[PDB]
Amino acid sequence: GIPCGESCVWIPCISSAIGCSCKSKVCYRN
Repeated sequence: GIPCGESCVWIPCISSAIGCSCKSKVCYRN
């Protein structure tokens, strides 16, 4: 429920194993 820092407009933050969810083209966590 808190922004991670990077966006996922083009590249999703999945193949990085950061543990963030792509939402509103931006990565969020907890």
